Amino acid sequence: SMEQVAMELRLTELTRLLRSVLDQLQDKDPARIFAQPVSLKEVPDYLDHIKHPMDFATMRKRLEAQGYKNLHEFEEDFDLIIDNCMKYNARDTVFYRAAVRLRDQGGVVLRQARREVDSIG
Repeated sequence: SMEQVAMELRLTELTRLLRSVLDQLQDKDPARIFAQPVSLKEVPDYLDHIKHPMDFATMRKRLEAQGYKNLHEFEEDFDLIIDNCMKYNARDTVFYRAAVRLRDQGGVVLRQARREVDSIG
């Protein structure tokens, strides 16, 4: 059907839009603190503290697998990155502060992304 292709044209172009967005958010973490998942061999109790671990490499796999069916899904993952860190790592750590800054710098990007999603459809 021509109808299913048109939704596939739409998901494809979304994934292209979100690929730009992700690249912008990852530019706001120049330390690459949120680049890969938190190793379990290096932090063995981590999963006792955090229930849904999340990172930029993991969000990228799901993207190229056209796994994000809206911006809300995409936002929830990014917030986990931030929120899981700000639970695990205390106030006076480079890790905590790295998510606080990312969150603040990411909200500019994610504001204009919401306007492009709606406008384009």
